[PDB]
Amino acid sequence: PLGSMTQTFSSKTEWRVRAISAANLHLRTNHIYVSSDDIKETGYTYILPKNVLKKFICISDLRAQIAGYLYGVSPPDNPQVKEIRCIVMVPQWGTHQTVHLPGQLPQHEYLKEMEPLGWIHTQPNESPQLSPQDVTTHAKIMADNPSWDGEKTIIITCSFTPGSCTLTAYKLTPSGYEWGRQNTDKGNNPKGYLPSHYERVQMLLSDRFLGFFMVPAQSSWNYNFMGVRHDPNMKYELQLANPKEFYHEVHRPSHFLNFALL
Amino acid sequence: LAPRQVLDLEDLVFTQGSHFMANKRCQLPDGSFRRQRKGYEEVHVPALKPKPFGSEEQLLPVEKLPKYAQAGFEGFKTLNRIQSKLYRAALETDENLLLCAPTGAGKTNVALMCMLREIGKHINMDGTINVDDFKIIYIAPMRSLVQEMVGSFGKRLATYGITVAELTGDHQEEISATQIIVCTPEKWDIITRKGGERTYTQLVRLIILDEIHLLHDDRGPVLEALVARAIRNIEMTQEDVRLIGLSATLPNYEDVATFLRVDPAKGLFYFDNSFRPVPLEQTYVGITEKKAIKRFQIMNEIVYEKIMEHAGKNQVLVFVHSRKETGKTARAIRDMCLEKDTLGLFLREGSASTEVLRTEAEQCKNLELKDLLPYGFAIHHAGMTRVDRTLVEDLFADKHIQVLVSTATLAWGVNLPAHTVIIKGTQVYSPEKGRWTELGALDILQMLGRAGRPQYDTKGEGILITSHGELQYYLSLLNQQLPIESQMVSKLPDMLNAEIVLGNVQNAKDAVNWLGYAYLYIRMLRSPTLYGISHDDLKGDPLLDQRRLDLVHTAALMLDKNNLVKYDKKTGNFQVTELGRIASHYYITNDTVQTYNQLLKPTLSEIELFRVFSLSSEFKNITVREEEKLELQKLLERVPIPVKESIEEPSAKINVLLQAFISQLKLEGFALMADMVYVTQSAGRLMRAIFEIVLNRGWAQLTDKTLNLCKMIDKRMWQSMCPLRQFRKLPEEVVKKIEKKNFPFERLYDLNHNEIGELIRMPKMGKTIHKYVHLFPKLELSVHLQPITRSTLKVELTITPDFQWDEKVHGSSEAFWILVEDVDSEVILHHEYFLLKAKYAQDEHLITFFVPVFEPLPPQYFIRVVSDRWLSCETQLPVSFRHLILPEKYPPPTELLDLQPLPVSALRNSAFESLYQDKFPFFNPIQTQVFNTVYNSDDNVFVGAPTGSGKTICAEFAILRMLLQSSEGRCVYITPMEALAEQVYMDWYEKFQDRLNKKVVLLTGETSTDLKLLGKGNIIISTPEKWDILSRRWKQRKNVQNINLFVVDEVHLIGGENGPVLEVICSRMRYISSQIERPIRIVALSSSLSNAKDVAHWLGCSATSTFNFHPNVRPVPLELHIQGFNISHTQTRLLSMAKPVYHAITKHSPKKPVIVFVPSRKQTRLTAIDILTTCAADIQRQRFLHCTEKDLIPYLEKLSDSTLKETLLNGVGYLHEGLSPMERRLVEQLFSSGAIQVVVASRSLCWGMNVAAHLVIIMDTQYYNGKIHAYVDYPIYDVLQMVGHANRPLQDDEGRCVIMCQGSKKDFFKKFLYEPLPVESHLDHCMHDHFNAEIVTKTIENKQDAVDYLTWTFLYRRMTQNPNYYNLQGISHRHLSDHLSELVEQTLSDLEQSKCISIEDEMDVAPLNLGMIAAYYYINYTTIELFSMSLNAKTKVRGLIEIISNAAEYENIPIRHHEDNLLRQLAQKVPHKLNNPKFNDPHVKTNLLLQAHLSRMQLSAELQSDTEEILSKAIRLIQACVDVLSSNGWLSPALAAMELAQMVTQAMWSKDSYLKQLPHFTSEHIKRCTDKGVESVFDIMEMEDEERNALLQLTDSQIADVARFCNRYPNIELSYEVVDKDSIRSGGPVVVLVQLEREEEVTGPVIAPLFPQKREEGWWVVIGDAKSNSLISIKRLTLQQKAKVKLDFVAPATGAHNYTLYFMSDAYMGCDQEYKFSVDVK
Ligand SMILES: CNc1ccccc1C(=O)O[C@H]1[C@@H](O)[C@H](n2cnc3c(N)ncnc32)O[C@@H]1COP(=O)(O)OP(=O)(O)OP(=O)(O)S
Ligand SMILES: [Mg+2]
Ligand SMILES: [Mg+2]
Repeated sequence: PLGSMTQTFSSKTEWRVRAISAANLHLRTNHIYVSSDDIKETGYTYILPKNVLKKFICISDLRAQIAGYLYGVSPPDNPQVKEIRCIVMVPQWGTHQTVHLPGQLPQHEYLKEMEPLGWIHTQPNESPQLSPQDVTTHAKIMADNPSWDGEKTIIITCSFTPGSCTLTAYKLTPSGYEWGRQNTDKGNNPKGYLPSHYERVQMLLSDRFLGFFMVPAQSSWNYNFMGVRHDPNMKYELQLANPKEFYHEVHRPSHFLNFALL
Repeated sequence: LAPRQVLDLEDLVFTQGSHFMANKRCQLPDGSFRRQRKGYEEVHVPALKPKPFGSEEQLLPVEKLPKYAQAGFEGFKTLNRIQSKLYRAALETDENLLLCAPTGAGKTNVALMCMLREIGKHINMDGTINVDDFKIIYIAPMRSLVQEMVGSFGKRLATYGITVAELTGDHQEEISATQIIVCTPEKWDIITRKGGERTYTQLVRLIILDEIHLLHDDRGPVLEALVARAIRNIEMTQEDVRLIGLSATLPNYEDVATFLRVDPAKGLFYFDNSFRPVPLEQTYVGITEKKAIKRFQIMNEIVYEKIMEHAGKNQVLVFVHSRKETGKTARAIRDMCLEKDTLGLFLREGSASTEVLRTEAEQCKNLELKDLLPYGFAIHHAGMTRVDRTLVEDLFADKHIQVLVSTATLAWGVNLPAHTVIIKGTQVYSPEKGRWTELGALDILQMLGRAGRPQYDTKGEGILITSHGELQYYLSLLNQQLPIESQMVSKLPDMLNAEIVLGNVQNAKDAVNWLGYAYLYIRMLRSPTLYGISHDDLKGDPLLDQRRLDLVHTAALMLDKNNLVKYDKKTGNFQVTELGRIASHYYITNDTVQTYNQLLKPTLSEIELFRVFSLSSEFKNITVREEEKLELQKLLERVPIPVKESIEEPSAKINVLLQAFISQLKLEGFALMADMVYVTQSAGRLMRAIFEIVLNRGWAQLTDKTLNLCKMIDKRMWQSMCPLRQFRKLPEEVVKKIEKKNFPFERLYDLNHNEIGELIRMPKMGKTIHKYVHLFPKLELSVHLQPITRSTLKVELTITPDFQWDEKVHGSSEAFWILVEDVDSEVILHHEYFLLKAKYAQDEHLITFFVPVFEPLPPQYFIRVVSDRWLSCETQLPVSFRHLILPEKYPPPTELLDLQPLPVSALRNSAFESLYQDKFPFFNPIQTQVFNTVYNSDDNVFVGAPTGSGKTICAEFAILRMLLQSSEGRCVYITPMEALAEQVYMDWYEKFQDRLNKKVVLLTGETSTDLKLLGKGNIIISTPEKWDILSRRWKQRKNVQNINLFVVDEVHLIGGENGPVLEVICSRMRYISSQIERPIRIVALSSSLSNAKDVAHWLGCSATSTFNFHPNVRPVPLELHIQGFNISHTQTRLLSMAKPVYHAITKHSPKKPVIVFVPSRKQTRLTAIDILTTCAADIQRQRFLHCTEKDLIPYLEKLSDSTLKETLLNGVGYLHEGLSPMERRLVEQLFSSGAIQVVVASRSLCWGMNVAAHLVIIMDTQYYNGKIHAYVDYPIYDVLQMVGHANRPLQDDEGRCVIMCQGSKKDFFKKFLYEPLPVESHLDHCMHDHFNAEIVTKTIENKQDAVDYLTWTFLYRRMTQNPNYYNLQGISHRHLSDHLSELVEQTLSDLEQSKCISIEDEMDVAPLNLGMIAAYYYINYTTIELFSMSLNAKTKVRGLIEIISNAAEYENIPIRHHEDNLLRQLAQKVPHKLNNPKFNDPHVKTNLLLQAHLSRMQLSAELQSDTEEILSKAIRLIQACVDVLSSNGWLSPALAAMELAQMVTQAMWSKDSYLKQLPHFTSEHIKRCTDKGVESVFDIMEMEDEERNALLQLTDSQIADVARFCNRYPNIELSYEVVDKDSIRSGGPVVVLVQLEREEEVTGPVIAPLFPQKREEGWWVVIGDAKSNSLISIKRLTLQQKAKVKLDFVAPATGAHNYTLYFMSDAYMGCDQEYKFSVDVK
């Protein structure tokens, strides 16, 4: 009836479409918005410098989440304000739902006189609620690291809203910290997850000061093409340098060596 | 020139290029016959008869040639007919030549004869030649041909010492030490396109254009560009260059001759095809079959039938058009033969050449060749190895190979003729055209020129096969009937831009002039209808003026639309751009750079970068063929860099082809492989152009991406590949899995040699990989941050190489890029090129640059040093600002009080008021404020005010107060520049000595001549070091502490180069004032200082006495404009300022005088002419001549410069170092008179120029340093001085000055010209020579004293206000001591190692003899240390001259190698030879300049002023060794040095006369008087007056000059006695008394006209016997009428010794007396 062998399949890798899409991320850095109305006034006010935030958007991907650790201090006379001074990129991989950081926290001389303020991460879709997995990730970090106090550390989400980027920031609750430790359900709606597990914090973008980045000494930060070489127990040290974009050549050496291989 | 049309250039283009056929018909020689066979038509042309001469034609034997040229014809008995008719025009005239002959006639030797005539013009007496004077360019069309010429010409001229080389310099020494450059037209085009202050084109005396009929090819316009550029540059410079054209015999050769400026009656030589070496029987086969595959085998049928007609009888050379068809056809017509059993004709005889053809096809190792070589056949192409190709031609030359299939490469680069030549098809794939096209005309003529061995064959047989429709073309080409036309209308925009970038074409009329030199223009005049010009139009325009301007107008618009040029349609002017320069310098078409300018953005992807490259117009003809889309789509699915565009687009194909080439993928499509070669061989310069664009724009991320892509294209590998494979000799099988073990490459540095073996699981590759890991280039970085202000940061970057050098992988150099990036790695704050030379591969390198900072101190900056060549070779240094201590903000200035102008009457002194009352009525506001503190006080005062604020008068206020207080008070005035001291001297000598009858002096630099003037003068003017010499002896000199007033001018120069000396002397005057009880008044003057309070406290001036004014209170207001300029290439940027210089004159001062400062002397005259032609094009000529026509010739025609006369006649002068002092004075007078409005002064003259202007223009702020061969920024102190000249108080309401700078230097000048200047100390880097002087004078006796001495310095005050600048990390008191003690510890440790000082018990220091000599004569401790090593007991004049030369004092004044040979040939002009001298040292440079001055050799203009600087330090160094030799007890060497003192003074030798020092003395008077034998100077003072015109009588005054010299010739009476000759013991008190007497009084100083400084008589009294070579006692004295000397020695035990008394001078020769003792020991 039908003559088969009619048409031949042609491989169309999906990472190419995202690589082309990642090259236009710089346009979103001119229109970055912060969730405003809040409930307000109270906690610490976290001030994020624009230069590292724009760089954090440029090195990311539209669907695979990336994360960086927050470090900073307070102004000399104003303890209720937290200026974010450094973002640390560590070996990581992620999905559309979460990221996978190692167990070890950043440890370096430059950061020892700064206090950790939490972590910032991207996500594809703007959401009204903090991710239940973000609550689990933040709580499991607090359980293993007493330097992360629940009243001092936050979770900044950089949502990809069409032609823009929206920043909302949350902190954990004692109820949220307690449930996040026990949670072994990665599903998008586990049992026990409630809106009572977090609150919003006030966040301000500033041009008055500049932050800086810290990246792995050897290595790099993006392991989304080398997930085998990523392990939760992996160790790493840092250097004072700016990070490479997501699809930089050093993050996907197999694409360059397997193409050259005959 | 206004009503014109815009043309369509592409409609004027000959599309077929070289295949264009201008002749409508073709006439064939007698005996031709066309034959119609089935499928194809044959055309036969019989061989031509070399019709037997006629008139005189003797073959010229090389014995008759000029003798110097016979060595180039060694191995040749007699020239052929072509060379013999050309040899006199070639060897005996400089006429431009054009020689057309069939290929093989011997045109190469005719060019060799012109090359020999050029070589003969520079043959020196030595036998060798002068490599400097000349350079020869041989332009060959093919790269393969260029290489053969390098060997041939190199061997023929090897006996001359001539070097011939091809491209070795594009990749950068390139061209120098290379007298004959062989190159392609394109290569010479790009080399001469980036014309800097070069060392190439000006040395070019001869250009040979071989195969100049290339003009008809698409590459032809390159030859038109070369000739036009050379010929037009001839008339601009009026320096001749000889052009030689060698062409085939084709029509329009007379137009070619007009194009080369060849006189047709002298240099035109045309020889038809009858002059072929062997006659040629031509056969042309034209196929009518149009279907592809039947025509394919028809072609394969005609080749076989033709091969069979020569099998066995003749070798046959078959040409095809690929590296693949060479073996494919050679097999296609081998097997066809076996099919018919038709090889008994080739081989098949058991011949003596059958086994050799076999037996060499086993040591063959070529698979395809060994398949074919045994059975007669063979192939040859570039893909085969060198010995493989040399194999096939060694057999073919010995007549062993019968069938050889090759391509065009063999025809060009090898001399391999065959009896029969077959051209199988004339179609070749062109990737540039993107299609198949016909063969070029040059390839056809070269291949068929190989037919017929010029010795064997009575005839050659050339067979050409092609399509029937191209028969008429190839008959036209090979039978002298294909005319040569110009293909230049296509390339016109790109070539016009190349002349705009060079500066040769600055407007439309320059372009019309330039176009008139093009071969297109000559062809347009002769055959206008071929070039779209009606004869109706040609006479409405006889010389095609309107037509050329239309072409230029059309071309200029295209350049303007693409942003290469700014075209001003009204004036027709052209403005150069950076984009236009990059297009010219990188050989990029103008459409491509427009695409780059449109799409390049700093946020660019690697995806878009590859896409932008694929859109370059060089690939405009590339298309995606349907038969290629499958292989292309298979790659698009796997490429590492994604491609957005569809495979339908040709840009996607170009993109994939580039990615495949980097990954080293081999493709299948024949077009794809050739298309890949074309895109990638263009990717080099294309991507290198993109790199220079984004680098000079500061785009950090894109610069890193483009520079990497450049290296990935060159190395053919991605970053992910392990960088070890960049070593080609390293096995490609170990790297295999070193990549696959996923671990960083930086880990192998920290491992041994057998750990790498187990980590990779290959212990056999132990040390081999460890070897290359540490051969990979690697640099370690360190910084010392030095804050200047709170907004400007100075950085000293130390680069330490951390890799072992190897020439076989690194070469002679290794280049890097230094990049300074901001916080976000987004903006390049600063960048520069860094070159690690092999000779310094193990030394640390220091780099300094400025960087802006702002005050919420950024987290950090980054300093990357990436390689220019190596992939994955980079070191980034984070520059943290966490612990950076910024200096404090400078305090507000002292307000300028609104006081009423103070009249000159306030001095209240008639004689004092008499010095100013004429010049001006009232003092300026700045002189008014300080008046009471200076004139009515003794407090130390600091006056800081801008240049031109009248600070010279306030210093005079303190001088006049000193004259009131004491009658014989002494003032010492210090100014940092000698040029300033000479002008201050001229002013103050007239005001204080002429009018008020005091004594004003100017220090010489001669110690003893100076010392008198301090006791003689009331105002001593001196430079810092000329007062350091004097004040060092202040505890022994009373004329140093008696000083009432010490005034130091321009004290802000303590931060400059020679600042540390200015810091020591004033610090000494403050310490001297401490020891005596009467303070010495100190007045400090400076330009506006930000840290003025530091200088005041350091100089002990109270707050109310410190006047810190800022630039805003300058008396005459200063309007400062700072124009930025984008171009990073200096010569192009200087061009971009030419018209802005003129436009700034008309805008800011069209009426009042203007000074223009330019970087170099050559630029002075260039811009002076540039201003004039712009004024003439403004039809405002002679606007700058406010004087007249004739009142000026009483000033003109007094100069040697011809251009200086023309410039002044139009109102513009210029000043530079090369003009004689009389010319500079006269140009200044015309400028100050208002006669001339503009003067162009060099940067070197900004300190010694006594003229001012209303407007000053600083054209650029850099200058080239000849030593380090790099551009250096103007010191900020020189810029302040230049701006100071824009100030005329009683002439102009304001002052204006425009500073044209590079864009990067703009904000720097804004921060340090509008704000006051911060100054620092650098005494910590110049501590040794001063510490040694204090050890000698016992001011420092221990290490605690050294710390105490430093507390008196400006350095001590600054290292607590700005600690990081001096590498302090805290202003603690202990951080100060540890810093001061460490400086003290090393400085004294260096001195004692040099044996200058002695240290006892880690604490006490005491001077040694070496240190006492270095301090006494002001010599570097490093110099006097090397003197003791070199000098010994047997040194005379030739060793003294040797080691005095290589001293640290002479080192840093440049070495120019436009004189590498004069000094090589002056070494061949000296009495004393050198041992293995190499003429690369600024020290051996002086050694021969010293020998030249003693030889009285006039060398060059300002080489002489260079030896004036060598002579100013020679006497002090000679006396130093005199001290060294005598201290060691050596007699013979000391007296030889004591006579070179008088040798270097009178410029004579010991071999020479004594009467050589009398004035006006003729040359040969040394033998003159030998007939009488009277050579004494003695004589010539005592003869009788009517003949005491002894021998010679010269004028009424030239004897009165001999009279004054004889009257001040030293006539000294010597009385000597040994006190108590009868009471001497064996080692007791001994005393000898010598008494001197001047039979005279004294008539001023020594008479030495050949010596700059005026010296005074020095004398040595010497004792010691010459038998033992022992000096026992020596003393120095100055005579002056009568004096006695005493020598105390020690008796040498017992005996009867007899010593010898020497009395020697240091100035005159011929007075060294000699008496011998009368002793008696007991
Ligand atoms: C040698 N002569 C000249 C030759 C060519 C062109 C100009 C002059 C010239 O004469 O002009 C000088 C000065 O003679 C004069 N001047 C001073 N006081 C003045 C007053 N109260 N009214 C009016 N004019 C006054 O104004 C210029 C400031 O020159 P200076 O004194 O050198 O200013 P500086 O601060 O730069 O001193 P300095 O240590 O750099 S040399
Ligand atoms: Mg030739
Ligand atoms: Mg001054």
